[PDB]
Amino acid sequence: QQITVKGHVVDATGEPVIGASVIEGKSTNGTITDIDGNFSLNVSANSALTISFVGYKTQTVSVNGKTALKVTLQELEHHH
Amino acid sequence: QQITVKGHVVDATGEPVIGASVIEGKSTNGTITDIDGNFSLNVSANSALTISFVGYKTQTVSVNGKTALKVTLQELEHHH
Amino acid sequence: QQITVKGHVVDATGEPVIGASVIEGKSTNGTITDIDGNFSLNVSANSALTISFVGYKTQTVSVNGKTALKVTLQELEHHH
Ligand code: NI
Repeated sequence: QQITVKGHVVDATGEPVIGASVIEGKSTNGTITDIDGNFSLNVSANSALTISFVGYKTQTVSVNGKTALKVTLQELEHHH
Repeated sequence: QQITVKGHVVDATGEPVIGASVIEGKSTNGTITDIDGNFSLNVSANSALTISFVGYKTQTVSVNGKTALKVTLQELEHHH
Repeated sequence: QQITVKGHVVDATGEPVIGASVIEGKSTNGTITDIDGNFSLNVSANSALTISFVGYKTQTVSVNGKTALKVTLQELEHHH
């Protein structure tokens, strides 16, 4: 009923994003990336992940039945 | 030439948002929500209100000739 | 192969924005506005400038072969 997605989150230069939130859709099922930018989450194969971290644009990525995902976060384009 | 709109502003859990700005369109006619999430503003019946508060997505809501309005603010999806 | 664009950056009231970033597209070719809101940048005539400054919405403006440009920045509509 789920698959286990193992993912890697980087910035545009390919450096790991450490501590990014990775949540299944808008549910309470979520995790954080580790010291290497890696996460593991059990999700529906047809779901989408929301990835966020301070200083970056939040992104929604479709799982598309993939057990391995790479997410490249882009920096925010404003500050206060 | 106006109506008086009495409104209630909440977050997604239904708790009042206290101190939110409620402005007629982009004009200088504005107020703030009280301790109970309530506001009163005199506006054109055909106008729209802009509702904002720190930490939430600004929203525009059509008055649609209504003298009683509920606004549900959603949290921002980034931070810095 | 380039033109020199001389530009003036203001807020909605017409006051200079001092220290705004002015970058050719998403490249490393960039400058900042001076004490009078003015910048000079050498760019492709067919390019676009990205103008940003704390507290304002980032804007992209086409050069359109113009050697003189005015940019009016609008304030951000949220804060944290
Ligand atoms: Ni922000």
